[PDB]
Amino acid sequence: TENLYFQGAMGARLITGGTVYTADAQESVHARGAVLTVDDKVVAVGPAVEVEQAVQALDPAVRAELRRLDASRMMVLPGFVNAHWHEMFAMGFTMRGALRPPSDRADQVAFMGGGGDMHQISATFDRFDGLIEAMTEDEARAIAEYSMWIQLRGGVTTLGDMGSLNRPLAMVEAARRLGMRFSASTWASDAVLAPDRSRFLRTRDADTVLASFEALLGAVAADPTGRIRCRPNVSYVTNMTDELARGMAELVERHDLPFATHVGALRNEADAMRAYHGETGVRRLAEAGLVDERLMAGHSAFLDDQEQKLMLAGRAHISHSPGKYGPSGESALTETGVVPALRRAGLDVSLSTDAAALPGAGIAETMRAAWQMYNEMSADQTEVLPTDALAMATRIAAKGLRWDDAVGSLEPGKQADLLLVRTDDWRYLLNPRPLESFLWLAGSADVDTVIVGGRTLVEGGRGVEVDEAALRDRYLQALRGFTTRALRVPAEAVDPVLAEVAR
Amino acid sequence: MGARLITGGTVYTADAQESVHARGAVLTVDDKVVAVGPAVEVEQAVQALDPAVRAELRRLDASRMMVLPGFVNAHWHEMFAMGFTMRGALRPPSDRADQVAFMGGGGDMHQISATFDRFDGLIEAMTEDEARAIAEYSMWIQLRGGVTTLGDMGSLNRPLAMVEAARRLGMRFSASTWASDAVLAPDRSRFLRTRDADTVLASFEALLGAVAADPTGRIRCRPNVSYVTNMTDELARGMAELVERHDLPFATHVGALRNEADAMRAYHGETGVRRLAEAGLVDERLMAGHSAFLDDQEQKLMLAGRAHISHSPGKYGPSGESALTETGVVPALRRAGLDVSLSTDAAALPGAGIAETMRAAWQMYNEMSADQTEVLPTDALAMATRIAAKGLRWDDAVGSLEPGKQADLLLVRTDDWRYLLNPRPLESFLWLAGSADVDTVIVGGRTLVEGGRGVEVDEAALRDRYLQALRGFTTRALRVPAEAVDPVLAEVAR
Ligand SMILES: O=C(O)c1cccc(O)c1
Ligand SMILES: O=C(O)c1cccc(O)c1
Ligand SMILES: [Mg+2]
Ligand SMILES: [Zn+2]
Ligand SMILES: [Zn+2]
Ligand SMILES: [Zn+2]
Ligand SMILES: [Zn+2]
Repeated sequence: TENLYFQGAMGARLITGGTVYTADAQESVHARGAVLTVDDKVVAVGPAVEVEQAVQALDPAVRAELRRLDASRMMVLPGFVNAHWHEMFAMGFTMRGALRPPSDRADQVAFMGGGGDMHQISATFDRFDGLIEAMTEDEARAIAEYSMWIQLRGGVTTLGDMGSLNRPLAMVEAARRLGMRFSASTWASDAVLAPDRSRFLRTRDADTVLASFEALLGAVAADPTGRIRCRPNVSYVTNMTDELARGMAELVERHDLPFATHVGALRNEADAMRAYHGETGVRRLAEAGLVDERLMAGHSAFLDDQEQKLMLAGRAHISHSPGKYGPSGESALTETGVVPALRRAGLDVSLSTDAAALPGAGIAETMRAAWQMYNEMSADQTEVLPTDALAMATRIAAKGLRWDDAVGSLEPGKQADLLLVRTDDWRYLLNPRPLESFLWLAGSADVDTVIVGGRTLVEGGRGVEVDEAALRDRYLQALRGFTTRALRVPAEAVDPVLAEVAR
Repeated sequence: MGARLITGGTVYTADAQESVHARGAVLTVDDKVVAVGPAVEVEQAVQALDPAVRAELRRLDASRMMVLPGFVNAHWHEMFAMGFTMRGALRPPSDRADQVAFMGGGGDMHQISATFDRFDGLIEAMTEDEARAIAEYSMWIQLRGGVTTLGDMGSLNRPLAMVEAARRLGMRFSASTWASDAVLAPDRSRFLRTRDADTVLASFEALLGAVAADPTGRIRCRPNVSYVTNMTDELARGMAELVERHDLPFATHVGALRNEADAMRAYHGETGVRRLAEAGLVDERLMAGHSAFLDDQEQKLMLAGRAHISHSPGKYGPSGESALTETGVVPALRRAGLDVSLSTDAAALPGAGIAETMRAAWQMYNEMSADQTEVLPTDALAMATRIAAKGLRWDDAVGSLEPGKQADLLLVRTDDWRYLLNPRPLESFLWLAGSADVDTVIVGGRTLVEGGRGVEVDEAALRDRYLQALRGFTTRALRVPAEAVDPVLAEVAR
């Protein structure tokens, strides 16, 4: 039941006097604009005077309880839709993480760097099911809630799981407790690329993987909040049998779902796919019937001309993460230039954070990265306008997630999912485009207020219902158990680091 | 300033080994660093102080902070006088009708050349009071973001106004003068000489004379050429003679744009780095802004001369510049061991600061090479501190936390969610922090910023004087109607 998490109706709210970015079809921006919300929905958005006319249509009772929020020193955005994310905070001690020396001077190219260590990546992904099984229900819920809180704190109101090292129902429960929206998934890996083998090794039955997703779908079918959906994913096309691909196509058609995977992510992927599967990623997905309007492809940069045409013909979707490629040693923007090229050719392309095991670039940081990096590559300050970067992190992401019915833009009849950012400091002075100043000089921590379905979850940069110190301390205790027991890191290395945390 | 001990934080030195000290310390005495390293080494230096100096020691527990060297932003322009007209305050809030212009699309070489040659007239039109108010606010914004040493590479402001602003603010400043003696006009097949080289050089020599006597150690000067398009051979040779005679650094912009080389061949008969080399300017004194559109011979001239490149990857995309990826030359020359630093460049409203530029280099150089080790976070810091200081010829006194160097340092708080469990707070800073997260700024042992607020600076007062000055200059010199300016000023969130 929804009342376990939150109680009460939100009534009418008028948020007025700020610059309002709608991310509607026309990318509408309203200086001295306003948003009127009633309960969970936007009723009116536009110039303040026009929206005051909508306020005049409210009855004596709704008017008497109207909450007026003076946003005159603020910018209003739609809530961010981060459709390509992974819960990986259980790996905080080992994944580019807490045990590294403070000096970075001895760092090496590994994992996704240097074109990608395809055997290591494939083997690591196939080990997720065993580690998820090893995680306790208590550990999963504590780690999920803190990890997803960090997304919400940065203005993510709708979050999409594209394959997590956590228990699916733990992440669903965390989303319910936090008040945010969540597209849940399950871990899907049924093949590994092993150095001593001439084809992929099947590591589990496709039907097992599919049944796991069907169990999640069953669990959240009934959900009455409107905040929980699900979307099946394949971890990575290296770890995907033809039986899993065909099974996913059947499942998505039968249940009318979106679909997500990672493909064309790495320079070294194509040769490994040919060696172990006989065919590259997009062509394997296309053979299974998965290159269509339902597909959100993560990264999707290492595509040849034929694979680019398959994506365009299918009206598929790419989620791109340009804020985080460099620190991973990925080259999914500039080495091929394919994602900006497919966007110019009319493919839907959104911006996402991807994830790792400690806080990294959020949606705000990713919007800045796209604005800088796409425009520099083309010598064109108009290729990604700031309002395009916002659309890519809101409406366009919602379209790829098949949630644009309800979220991603401030328009009448959509969910009242909004951010407020303060614009009264030196960064914003004299700029009629506060979103541009935000991309120059602000980020996740400058999100002031986060509203989901008309409910304030963050205000003044602080959780309203979230107990921030308590969520952190439960996450750290859970991480201690999982790290010492499942990852076999000695307590001697873990406990003094947790003791030195600044509380 | 007496003695200050800053102890318990993670200390990034940007010394020659890029040393990082977890739970490290810095001891300063008066204007200088005396000890930096592990707490035990630094406590030995505390016990070596004059007893009266130790009795008055200012102890700062930085255990919830990160300590950095002060940022050295060696390629900057004061352009805040153009806030109403230059990608500025009069634009519509919607960006949908924006066009490729100015430096975008390979560069409008005629417009760029003509615009640069108009700077002298607009500087002359600016009052001394307007210049001082605009400079002090503009330079405050750099200081607020952790810039302790700022380098002028050609400003739309009065040089002595910017020197006075630096003196008032307490920061370090390498002052320059505007130098443009040629224009590339569409109705001509050769450059047009607009001023005499000896007069342009005399303007710089007058500034050098004005700051020669400065007793603070905080004011230096460096001659620049605006842009090689606007540079005669006589100006270039005269600059080489001047910097040899006075033992100065030299700066210009060269190889900045796709369309530059063809315009340089058409109007001057030779490309920029080759023209600088002929004049004797491609040597260890040169800081070249952008310097990406270089052929193999020009790359070899830069390496042979041990010249320096200042790169601004935080701001190329919004300008429509392509000085990172279109040629890849600057990362390649850096891998080859050329000194390459990071700078903010300019514009007329706040844009990417040094912190933002460090993040940009870390993301963008590493993505281009599929190598998370090409620019480590500590490299991005060195590029914005020690290496920048070396290019500015100020590494004698600034750019790193080492005994004998100036006590110029930053404190950044690390006690929030962004930093949790990271043994590398600089990495969390590059992921999720920026200019506004600079908490404390110390120059020569003096605290100028603390808790993100000016100590002697009245930020609201500097702002209000800048806005008044901008109103006068915009209405009078830029001829923008009061009807367009006053409503924008009326809307300011005071
Ligand atoms: O975002 C990912 O999970 C991913 C998966 C495979 C390759 C890669 O570079 C990234
Ligand atoms: O940084 C500059 O002043 C500059 C000058 C010329 C070309 C360009 O792209 C930039
Ligand atoms: Mg409250
Ligand atoms: Zn991913
Ligand atoms: Zn409409
Ligand atoms: Zn410049
Ligand atoms: Zn390479």
